[PDB]
Amino acid sequence: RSLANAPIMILNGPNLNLLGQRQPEIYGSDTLADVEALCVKAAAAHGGTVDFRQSNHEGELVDWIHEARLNHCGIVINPAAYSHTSVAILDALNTCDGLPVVEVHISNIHQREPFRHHSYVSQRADGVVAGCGVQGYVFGVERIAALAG
Amino acid sequence: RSLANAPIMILNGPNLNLLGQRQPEIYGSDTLADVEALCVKAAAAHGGTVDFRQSNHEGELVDWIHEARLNHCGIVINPAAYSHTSVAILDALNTCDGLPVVEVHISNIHQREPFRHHSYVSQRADGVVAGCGVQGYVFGVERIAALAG
Amino acid sequence: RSLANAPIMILNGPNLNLLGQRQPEIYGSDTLADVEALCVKAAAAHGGTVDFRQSNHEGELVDWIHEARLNHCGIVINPAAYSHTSVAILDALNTCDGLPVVEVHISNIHQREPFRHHSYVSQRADGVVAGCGVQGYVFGVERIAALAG
Amino acid sequence: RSLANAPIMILNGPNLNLLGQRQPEIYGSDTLADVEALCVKAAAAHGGTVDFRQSNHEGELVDWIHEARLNHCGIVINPAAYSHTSVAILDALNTCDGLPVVEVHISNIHQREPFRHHSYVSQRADGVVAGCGVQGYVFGVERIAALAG
Amino acid sequence: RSLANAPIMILNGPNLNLLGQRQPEIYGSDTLADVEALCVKAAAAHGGTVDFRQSNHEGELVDWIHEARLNHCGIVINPAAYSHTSVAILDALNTCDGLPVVEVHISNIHQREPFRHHSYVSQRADGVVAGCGVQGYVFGVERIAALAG
Amino acid sequence: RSLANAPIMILNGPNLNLLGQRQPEIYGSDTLADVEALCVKAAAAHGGTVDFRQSNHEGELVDWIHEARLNHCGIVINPAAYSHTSVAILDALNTCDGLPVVEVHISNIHQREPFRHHSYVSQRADGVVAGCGVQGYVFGVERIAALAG
Amino acid sequence: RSLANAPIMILNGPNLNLLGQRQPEIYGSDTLADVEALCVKAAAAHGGTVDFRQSNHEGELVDWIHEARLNHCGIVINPAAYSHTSVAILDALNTCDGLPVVEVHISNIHQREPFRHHSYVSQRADGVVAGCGVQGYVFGVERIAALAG
Amino acid sequence: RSLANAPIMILNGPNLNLLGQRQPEIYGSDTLADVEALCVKAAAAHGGTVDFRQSNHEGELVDWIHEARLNHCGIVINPAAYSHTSVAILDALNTCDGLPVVEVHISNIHQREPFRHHSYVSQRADGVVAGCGVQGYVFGVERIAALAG
Amino acid sequence: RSLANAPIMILNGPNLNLLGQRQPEIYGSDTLADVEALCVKAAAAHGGTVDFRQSNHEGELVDWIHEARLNHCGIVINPAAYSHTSVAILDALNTCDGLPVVEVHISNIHQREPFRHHSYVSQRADGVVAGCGVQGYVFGVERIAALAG
Amino acid sequence: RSLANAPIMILNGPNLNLLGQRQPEIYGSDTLADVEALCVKAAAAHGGTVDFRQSNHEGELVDWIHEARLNHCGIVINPAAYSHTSVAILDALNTCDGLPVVEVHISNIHQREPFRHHSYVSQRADGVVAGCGVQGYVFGVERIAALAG
Amino acid sequence: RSLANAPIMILNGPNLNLLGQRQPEIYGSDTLADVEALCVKAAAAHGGTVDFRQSNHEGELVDWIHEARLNHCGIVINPAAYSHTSVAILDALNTCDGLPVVEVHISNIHQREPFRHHSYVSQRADGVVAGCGVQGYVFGVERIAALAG
Amino acid sequence: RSLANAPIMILNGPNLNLLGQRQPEIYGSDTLADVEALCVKAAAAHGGTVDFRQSNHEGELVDWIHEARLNHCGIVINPAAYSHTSVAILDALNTCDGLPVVEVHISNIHQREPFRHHSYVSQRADGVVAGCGVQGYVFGVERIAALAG
Repeated sequence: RSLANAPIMILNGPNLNLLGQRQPEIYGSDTLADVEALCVKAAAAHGGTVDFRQSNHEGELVDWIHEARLNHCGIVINPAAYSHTSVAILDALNTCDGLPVVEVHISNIHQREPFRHHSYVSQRADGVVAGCGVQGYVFGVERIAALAG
Repeated sequence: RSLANAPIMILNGPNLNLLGQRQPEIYGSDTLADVEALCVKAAAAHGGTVDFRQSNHEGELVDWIHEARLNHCGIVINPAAYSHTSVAILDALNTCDGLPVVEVHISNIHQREPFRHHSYVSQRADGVVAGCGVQGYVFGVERIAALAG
Repeated sequence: RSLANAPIMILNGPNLNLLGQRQPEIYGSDTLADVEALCVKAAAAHGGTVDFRQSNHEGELVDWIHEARLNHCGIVINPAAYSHTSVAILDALNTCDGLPVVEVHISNIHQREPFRHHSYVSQRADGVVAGCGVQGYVFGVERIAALAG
Repeated sequence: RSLANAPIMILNGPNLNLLGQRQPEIYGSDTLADVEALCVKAAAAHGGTVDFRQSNHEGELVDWIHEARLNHCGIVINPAAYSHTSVAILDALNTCDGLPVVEVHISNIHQREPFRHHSYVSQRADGVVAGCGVQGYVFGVERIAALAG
Repeated sequence: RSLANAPIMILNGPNLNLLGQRQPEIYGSDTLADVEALCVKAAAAHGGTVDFRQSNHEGELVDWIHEARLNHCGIVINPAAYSHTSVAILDALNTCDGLPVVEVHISNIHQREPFRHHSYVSQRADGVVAGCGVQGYVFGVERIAALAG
Repeated sequence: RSLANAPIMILNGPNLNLLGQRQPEIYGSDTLADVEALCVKAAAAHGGTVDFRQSNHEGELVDWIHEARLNHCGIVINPAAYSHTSVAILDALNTCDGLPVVEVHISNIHQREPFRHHSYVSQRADGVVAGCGVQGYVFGVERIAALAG
Repeated sequence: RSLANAPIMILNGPNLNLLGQRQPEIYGSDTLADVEALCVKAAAAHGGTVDFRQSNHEGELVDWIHEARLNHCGIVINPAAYSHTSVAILDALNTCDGLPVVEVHISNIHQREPFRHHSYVSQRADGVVAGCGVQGYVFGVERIAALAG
Repeated sequence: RSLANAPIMILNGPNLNLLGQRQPEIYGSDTLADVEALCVKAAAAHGGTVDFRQSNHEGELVDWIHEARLNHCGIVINPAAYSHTSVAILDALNTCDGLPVVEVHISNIHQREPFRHHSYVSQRADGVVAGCGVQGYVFGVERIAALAG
Repeated sequence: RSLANAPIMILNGPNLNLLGQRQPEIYGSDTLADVEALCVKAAAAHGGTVDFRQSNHEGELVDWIHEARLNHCGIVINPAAYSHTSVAILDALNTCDGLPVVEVHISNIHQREPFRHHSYVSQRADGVVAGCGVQGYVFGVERIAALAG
Repeated sequence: RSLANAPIMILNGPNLNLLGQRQPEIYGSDTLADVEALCVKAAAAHGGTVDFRQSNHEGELVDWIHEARLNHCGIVINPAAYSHTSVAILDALNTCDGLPVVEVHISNIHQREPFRHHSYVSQRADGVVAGCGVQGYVFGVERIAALAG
Repeated sequence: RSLANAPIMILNGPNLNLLGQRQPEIYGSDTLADVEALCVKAAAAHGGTVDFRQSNHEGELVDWIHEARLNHCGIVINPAAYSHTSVAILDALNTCDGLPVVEVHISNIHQREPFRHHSYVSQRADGVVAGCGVQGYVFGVERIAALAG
Repeated sequence: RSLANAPIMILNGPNLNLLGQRQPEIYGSDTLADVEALCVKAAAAHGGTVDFRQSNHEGELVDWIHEARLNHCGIVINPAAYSHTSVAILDALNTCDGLPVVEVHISNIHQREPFRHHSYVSQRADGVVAGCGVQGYVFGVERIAALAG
């Protein structure tokens, strides 16, 4: 499946629904909607499309990964807190044999608490982008573009 | 948001629906309905109300936290098993800037298995009560009362 | 409750819906439906029945465990990835006093990554069967048969 | 020994003599004297009395626990630093067969340095209250009132 | 080699010679002889035979594994204590290229002491059966019968 | 201070002089020359220039870090093996107060050996990009442009 | 200093004054007064005397060690909880160059909680006796007699 | 079986056949024949006898424990190296229900390499004596005497 | 408080009263009195005085720390064994807001046993001087004079 | 003992009987017989002899080490699996005062499973050769020749 | 050999060249030139001289240590980052038999990140001075002066 | 490349320049010039040559490793302290596809401090020789001869 043939799946994990609605001062101002638009743009430039979703539920993300698996040209995923706990998410991505996956984190997890330093997703992800702000999602889109074609 | 303005959210994690229905001998005789009533009563003494919920799903508890964040004056939470596994509930509670939070554990988790000794929730909670029985929910209510007022 | 009174609950964790639809070469060719057929046949030989289910959601697995506790004669469970992460599913199983429970892994988890070597379910499970293929579910049913009678 | 029969021992560890005399801004303003009053008041509501003490010496706290054993209806203890270091006081409490014991920490030790995360006293404490401020000693007295009657 | 061509080697580690004879007198408990009789019948159901042995000596077990490598159709092994200490027994099993191996533990080693949670045999064994009682041996014979044919 | 004022330092650690001259089959085909060219172009798009350097010496990398501190508008660094051992390069970066740093790894270090899972530089870098191939350098550059402007 | 010259110092750490006054059923019936009398008799058999003491205070124990060092022919110590926490007692014992020291525990600490498995006193003690009951204190005396002569 | 009924088995582990034959200067001068004579003497005094044995084989020590289990009044054991590696001898000792057992080490193993600090035998042994020299075996005989009567 | 206003408190932990009285060969010849003289002279060179004390009691060292906090210009402390165990002395020193504190060890603790490598005092002390012999006390006083003025 | 006075003992641990008989492709083709011949030739060149043995039994290797201590000029040992498990072999080599000992491993243990990275034998062995194939035994004999000469 | 014969070598590891040029507010104002001046002064007072150097290169530091070994009377060293990572610098100091060495840290490393708590140099250094500011360099020169004379 | 075609590179890490110049009594008398001779000598017997180099600088060893990769027929390397610390020397060796590498340590590193137990270079080296003295470099030259031809 190519970029032209199918969309890029963009998945966002728990609490990301509240992006840019917390402390517009300490946290950014961009919202999940601003982020999605960043993706549409980025994908468009390469003649591609995206399919942008967010969920707080472990199992629902598993379901979307299976859908991606059969119907999408790659996955850009920010597992958010499930990055550090979900073997389930990791196993679902392991079934996507041959599919480009890029993992993205808005903040530099490596500067945070020690329990965030490890990500189950990072053993399957082809690339991992961390602490590049919302710009990481564009980087994620571009990397899929390159890999997918 | 005050105790008179809005209710206190009392969230209950997995398996607590079966409270008191196991071995009325080794475990208590009190039910989730008994706990709810202990909470309604303790809050009425301070002129407030509660909104009492239980779920076995992590993401649903996350959703309820986001709810509380905009609509309630505090959170009493017994995360049960998710206490030890849920970075997602911790992140959820972290979006509740300025909102009092008290963690309650019926049993004394420090006397149980080592995996029970750590809670992700305790690093955000203002207070943690453990091993005081269902009475610890009344404590949790009293504390929310003092912080909110 | 006997094998003649109530069915055996067989529960399957995340990702098992894709069983046998991956790399029919590296991975087997039996589907979840094949497995369910195998369990019905083994139960029938003992004059019993099975109730066969699968879910990607941790909370839904817990609910099904609560049900079994009141309506089934035993549990055969492949927690998949949740074996390694879910304290919740263990505490659910822990309410099943006196009920037989056998944990089954299709692959030998002890030959894979160190994080799969530990299962929370194995401390409640009466028996644990790993790396015996889909045949391990038949062994599960026979064990339940023997414990239930 | 009942609440109407004998006093509640309230024991306070090292450095607590300086409670509220440090930085009235970052630390509270309540003193060990204000806490005793809170304690006396809570216990009078249930028709009981308190015996309130404080010492910097491990051995002296061990001496006071042996006394409680013969003269008191229960123990509310804030071991302070000795929580993390004193097997001696754990062992002293262990000789108090069937005596209600509640452990209190004014601050939420779970948010402090890792060495403060474990307490030897918690494995004997019937309950543990941390992070509830000086109000925690109130909860302590209440819990003892419920256990002792 | 087929079951028709050669027996299944059933190896029993140290202390198993005392199976079922610990005091006082629990009626109807199985002895090592009982297990041998169960094994003979299980293999006969599939047209096969068994060569059932037991040893207290690490080195003899190794010798018997070398024997099986050339004369037997598969191995069922209850290494007992040696499961946790014998790299030598694993290294012997590793010389048995292609040969089927199933490790059997009568008790659920995962509910006992932490040192018994790891088995060296388990990294070679094709399948591991724990805490299915003496019935686990019959599961071990059935698995060999399926891998052999 | 800015992209138009001063160049971007791009620093390459040890063994990167051999980029693309190894097994043009298992490893890429692009050379450091190519990468440098990728960087020049990305920079030019934003009207900036790069100052691309490589070295096998820990101290030389420190020296170079101090130079960027006074004469460059940001740093992109791939410290290669020194990511996991070099506290001195971390401390050098730490002197570069307010200067944007981005760490690039060609390969996904989280999929490799455990000793490569930690990087000292990661606790100073604003962002970290791993496993996106040479393309990550370009990301590094694009991010420096954004932080710089 | 010989056995005929000076007494054997017998020292007893915290909580041991309560020996035999707990659960005459689960714990022994023997009191510290019974122990002292066994020590006197043993030491007499060898023409020696004893100086038997108990304290709940770390520092007083260090004081008596310093006394023994100059006035006694040996030390039998049961340090109780201080075995596991007291570097100070170990340092005190360290200044007693050439002096025979025997450590005694009534119960088999190796069968208890993991934190009682380690003893600071044991790297200095010539002999360690554990789980031999109060008779162990007689073993202690006899070893001193043999070491002093 | 009493002391007047049956002998005390005294088992000796590997390499002890060379006791006192090494560096009569840095190691003692007593031999295994001298230790045997001490034990016969100590036992006779209480009207008992001993069966004194040494082997370098793990398996033979397990055989002998099985023999003691039925024919002897208790076990004094110095497992030497096998103290630190043998689950099999621990498990043998575990079958000897109600049989008194004392562990003896000549040297104080707690002053040697960390790997000698843990003994598998210590979790079953009623008493452990260490670094009391050959006299420890006399201590062991005396402990059995008191335990058998 | 200035050096001209109040004395420097010089506190010495357990076993230091025996300084120089041990092996005048392996250990020095300087006594605690000699050390006190050295401290008077160092303070005097800066116009100041010292208040020199030693105790084998944890809780007394705390009392004296509380005393210094209100009556002295600084602390020089050789905690001895309590450096490795005393969270209480650490907490006492933490109440000394803005008071200069220096920690002194006569021997280089980093060359001794691993339990001696960590000091609780060092996380509060402004400086730590180790292995500089009794001269280290002089350095201590000189540092307090510099920080005090 | 020189090389002219006594043979060099070459000892081979468990499973080495099967040397060269497994997968002549993945494993070598050399057998234990080929190795002995390499060893006889190397010893002759230096005017000595060898005494070449192989056993699967820990305690026999122990017996043979005792023998060598009296009868041989040195020991060249390939402990195979017992390298990682036998404190008993180590204790045997330790009684061999003044005797040269070289440890040999055909494969480079440092590149296999982590439990293979440690050898109890390496802490007594004068030298350790690994990963140099059967040629490593030649080095072994050469090193003994240089030490015994 | 002596302070009069030869200079004191003073070495400074990486990034120390920037000393006092960072944030004159959070960090001191003294430069490496100011430190060299304090050292000269302090040595002159004892009729000695100093040879003050700084390097970012591990290997150059080793070369200077070799030099001092034959041409200097002692070493005062602030290894900076290399303290925590340089086995090579430790090994070079270890060649300097009988030569006095004092390690000095400007900040109290014990209060920073856990990877800074350990120094390879402290196992060789006779004394270690930390968190005494640039004054720690003066203490070092004094210690050297006392040790050299 | 062959032994006839190209030299064997023999690389020596830090501090080995002082080999035989320390304590001729505790350390050998052999110098790096003597080791070099033993290398030339061993290579000549097989018709080959050597290129013998020593450096204190990590990055210089890495440069030399690149050099060997294109011009030499193998590497024998004694990385000295960098064995334990240098991931960059490891990575250099990994670029040398198909080239025989042997690590040599003069001393038996397994008998010294724990930090010396692990070598990064051992995971790439074909063979590792330790504690065989300077003779080890001879074994290393021969192994290179055997693998190169």
